[PDB]
Amino acid sequence: TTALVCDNGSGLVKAGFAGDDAPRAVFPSIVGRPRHQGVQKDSYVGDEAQSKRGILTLKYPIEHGIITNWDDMEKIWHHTFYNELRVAPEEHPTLLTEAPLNPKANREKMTQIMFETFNVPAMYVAIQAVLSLYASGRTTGIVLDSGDGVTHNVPIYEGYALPHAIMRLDLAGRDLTDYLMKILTERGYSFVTTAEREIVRDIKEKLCYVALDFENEMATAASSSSLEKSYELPDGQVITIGNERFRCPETLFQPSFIGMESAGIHETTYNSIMKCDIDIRKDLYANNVMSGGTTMYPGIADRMQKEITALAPSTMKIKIIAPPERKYSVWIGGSILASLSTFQQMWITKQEYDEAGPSIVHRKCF
Amino acid sequence: KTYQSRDLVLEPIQHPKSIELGMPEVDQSVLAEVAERENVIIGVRPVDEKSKSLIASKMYSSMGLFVKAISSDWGPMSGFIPVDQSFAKASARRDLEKFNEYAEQSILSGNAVSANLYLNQVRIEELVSKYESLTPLELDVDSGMYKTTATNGDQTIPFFLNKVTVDDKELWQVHYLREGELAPFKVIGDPVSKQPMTADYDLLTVMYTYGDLGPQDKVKSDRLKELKDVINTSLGRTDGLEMVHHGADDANPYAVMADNFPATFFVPKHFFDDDGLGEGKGSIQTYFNVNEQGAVVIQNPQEFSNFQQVAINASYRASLNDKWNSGLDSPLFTTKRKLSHDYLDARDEVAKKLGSPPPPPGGAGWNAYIDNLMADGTCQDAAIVGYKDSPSVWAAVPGKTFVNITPAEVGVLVGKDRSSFYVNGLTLGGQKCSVIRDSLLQDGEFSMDLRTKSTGGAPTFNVTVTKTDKTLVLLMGKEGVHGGLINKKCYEMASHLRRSQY
Ligand SMILES: C/C1=C/C(=O)O[C@@H]2C[C@@H](CC[C@H](C)/C=C\CC1)O[C@@](O)([C@@H]1CSC(=O)N1)C2
Ligand SMILES: Nc1ncnc2c1ncn2[C@@H]1O[C@H](COP(=O)(O)OP(=O)(O)O)[C@@H](O)[C@H]1O
Ligand SMILES: [Mg+2]
Repeated sequence: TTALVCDNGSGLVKAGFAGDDAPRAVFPSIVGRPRHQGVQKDSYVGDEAQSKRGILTLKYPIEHGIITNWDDMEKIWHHTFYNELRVAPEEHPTLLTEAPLNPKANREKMTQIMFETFNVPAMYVAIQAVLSLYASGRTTGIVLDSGDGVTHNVPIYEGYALPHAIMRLDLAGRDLTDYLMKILTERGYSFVTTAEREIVRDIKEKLCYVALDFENEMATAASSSSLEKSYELPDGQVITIGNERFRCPETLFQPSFIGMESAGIHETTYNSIMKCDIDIRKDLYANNVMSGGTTMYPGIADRMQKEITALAPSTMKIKIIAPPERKYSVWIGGSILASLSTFQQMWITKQEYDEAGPSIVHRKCF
Repeated sequence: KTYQSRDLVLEPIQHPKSIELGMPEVDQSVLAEVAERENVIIGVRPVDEKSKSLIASKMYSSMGLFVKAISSDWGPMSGFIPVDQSFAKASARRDLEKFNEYAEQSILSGNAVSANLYLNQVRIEELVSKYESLTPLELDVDSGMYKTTATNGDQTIPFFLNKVTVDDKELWQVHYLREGELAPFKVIGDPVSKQPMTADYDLLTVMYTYGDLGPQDKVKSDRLKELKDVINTSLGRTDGLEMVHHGADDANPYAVMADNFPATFFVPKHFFDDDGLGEGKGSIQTYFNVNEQGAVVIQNPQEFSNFQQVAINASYRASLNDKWNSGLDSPLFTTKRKLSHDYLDARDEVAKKLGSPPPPPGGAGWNAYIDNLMADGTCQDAAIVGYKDSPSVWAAVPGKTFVNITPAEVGVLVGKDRSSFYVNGLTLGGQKCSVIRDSLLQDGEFSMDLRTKSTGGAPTFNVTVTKTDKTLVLLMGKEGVHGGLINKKCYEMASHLRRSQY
C-alpha cells in the first residue's frame, strides 16, 4: 500500500505518491462555481475551472496559506484523490501539509474531514517548511519558504519547527506579480485584468532576477541596455523588460516597494534565528534552506548570503542552500517522510481518531 | 576519473569510436545549439543512414502524422512512401490490400497528396555506385529515359528515370510501367508543400530544467510546441519542409533495435565542462560517446538508462504534460529504478538523522505507574513529580535524569514567565533541553514538548511534560522515537491521574 502526499499550496496543489521523487499532479488551488447562485456540474476544480472561467466565479480557498473555505477545500481534496491521482482515499494513509502557525481549529477540521468525509485509514499533518528541510537531507536548519500567497521563516530543531520563532511575511509570488503589473502599467502598457496577471506571472518567472547590489544595478540599468530583455506578448507586440527584472523581486528585501511596513526576508531570517536558543543559532546560520516557487529567482542565494553576512557577527559561518528542485521540495520532503519505516509509528490511525476525536492532531503532529 | 553516484558506476570510454548517424551533421550542430539556448536535453530517434542525402538536399518534406503507409527500402523509391504499396518494404508487399488502403486514406483525409518523385544527381550516384541498389542506367532511345532495376526487392521490375529541370535544378524524375504503360511514379507528399515525405526527426524525449516543469498555461503541450517551433526555425528549411512535427502518432506495437538506436541526444554546454557531471566528477564526453558536433550518441538500452539517470541527477526531467514512448526493451525503466540520487541520498540522511508522597490511585505504589509508562519500550525515562508546596519526585526511573529534578527546575516549567526559557532553554535533572511547544496554558493539553540538547553528534531525545491538578508527568523517548508518540502517552497518563483527583 502506498501513502499519498498532498501539499495544499496557496496557489498550487502538488500531489502524488510517497516514494516518488516528484509529484504526479500539479494544479491551481482554485474552485469555480456558476456565477448565478440563485438557481452540467455543480462545481469545477483546478485546470478545468480555469478552462471554463468564462461561465464561473473562481476563488482561492487557501489564499494566504490558511484554509478559509472548507466546502471548497473538500472539493479540492475530492478532485485530487479521484480525478488527479485516481485512487480510493479509504485505501491509502495520507500525508497532508499545512502552513507554519496553522490554527488549531484548522488542523482539527482537516483531520476530521480526512477521517469522516474521505475515511482514510491513517493520516498525518506536517509543516511545509519541515518537509523542505528533509528534502535537503537535513533535520536542523532555518527554511525561507516563499510560495504564492505567503512567505515564512521557519527554524527547525531535529525535525521540530519552533513556533515561537516562526516569522510570517504577508507577501509572496502573487504580490510580486501584482507589483510587476503596476510598474509595467506605469510605462504606458496596461496589465490590470486576471488574464493580464497571468501574462505578467509568465514574464516574472522567465526574466526576473535578484540583484546583488540593488542601487548599483539601478545605476547600470539607467546608463546602458546590457540588462534589457524582450518578451513577446499574446497580441504579437514586443515589450522590453529592463530594471523591472530586478525591481520586482527586490520587494522581498524591501517590502516598502508595495506599501508594506514589514522587514525584508533577510531581516526576518535574522529575527527568527535570534528568537531561538543561543546554542542552536550557529547551526541555523550554517543551514539556511530556500524553498518554494518565489525563491526561484537567479541571484537570490548570493544576495541572501551577502545580506545575512552584513547582519550577523563577522565570525559567523553562513550558508544558503537553494536546491534546483526547491519549487517542489515541500512535496519531495513529504514523499521522503511518508516512505520511511518510522512514518507508520507517526501517523494518526482511524482507531486513534475514534478514541480521541480531532484534537488527536495536537498530540501527534508537531 | 571514474564516475560514482550510488549504484551508478561509469568508467571512462577507452578509445572513443566514431558512430555513423543518419542525421546530417549540419543539423546535429543546429540541435546542439538549440539544447544550449533553450537549456533542455533533446533526444532524437535514429534516422536511416541511407536517407541522409535526401534530408541533406533540403528539397523534401518529412513524415507527418496519420500516415500508415510505409516507406520503401529498395529501388529508386528507397526512403520514400510509394502510393502503390507493392513498391514498399516486405511487410507491405505481403499485405497489399491493407497497405494500399492506408496510402489511399492518407490522401482522402487531407493528410497527404500523391506527388511525383524527383531525385537529385547525388541520389542516383548513391543508388548506383555507393549502395549498388540499382543496376547501371541504360538509355532507352524510344522514350529518352534511362532503364534500371533494383538489386533487392522485386528485381524483375524495370524503372525509368528521366532528366528534368525543376525550379533551376537538374533532377531525375522516376517513371514506371503502370498497367504496362509508362507513367510517373507517385509517392506520399505533404499536403501543404506537395513535396514527397522522407523520414522526419522523431523526438524520443525532451528533458527540461526544474524551472520549466509545472502546470501548463492552457486556458482550455505548449512548452513542447514552442520548443518544436524553435527547432524548425533554427533548422531553417523553406516553409512547408519542416523536419519536426507538432503532435505525435500512436506508440505502435513494434520493437526493432534499429528504430530506437543509435539515438542522438543534444544537451546544454555545461555538461561538456570539467565539472559537467558534478564538482570534479568529469565531463559527459568522458563517459558517453559525443561527436565533434556535440551529439551524445546512445547505442543501447543500458546506455540510455545510464544517460537518463545522469540527466535526472543533474535536475533535467521529462515533463508531466508530455507523452513519450521512450524505452523499448527496458532493462530498468520503471519510475522506482530512475529516482533522483539527490532524493535517495536525502532520504538516507534523514533516516539516519531521525534516529511525603501521597498514595497513588488504588494505593499500590507509584513505581507501578513508572512501570506502565516504560512497558512499551518507547521511553528511556519517566517521572511523576508533585509541584505544589515543596516540589518533589514521587516516582522516577532509577539512574536516569528525571529522578534528580529540582524545585528550581519545576519553577521554570510551571512559572508565570513563558518567554525567558526561549533565550537558551531550560534544564531537567541538570540536562539542557530546548522548548519546542509550550501548551502548558492551552485548555485540553496542559503540556510542554521539549527536546534535549547535546554535543557533537550525540543523540537527542523528545520530552513531554503534562500538568495535572497536583503533578507533572514527564516522559523521555528513546533515540528515534517521535515527539507525538511521547506527547500522546504523557497525555493519556495525565488524563487517568486527573480522573482520580490527581
Ligand atoms: C500555470 C500556473 C501557474 C501558477 O503558479 O498558478 C498559481 C495559481 C493560479 C490560479 C489562477 C490562474 C488563472 C490559473 C492557472 C495558472 C497555473 O494563480 C496564480 O497564477 C497567481 C495569480 S498571478 C501569481 O503570481 N499567482 C498562481
Ligand atoms: N521561475 C520562477 N521565478 C519566480 N517565481 C516563480 C518561478 N516559478 C514559480 N514562481 C512563483 O511561485 C509561486 C508558486 O510557488 P509555490 O511554492 O508552488 O506556492 P504555494 O505552495 O504557495 O502554492 C507563484 O507565485 C509563481 O509565479
Ligand atoms: Mg507552498
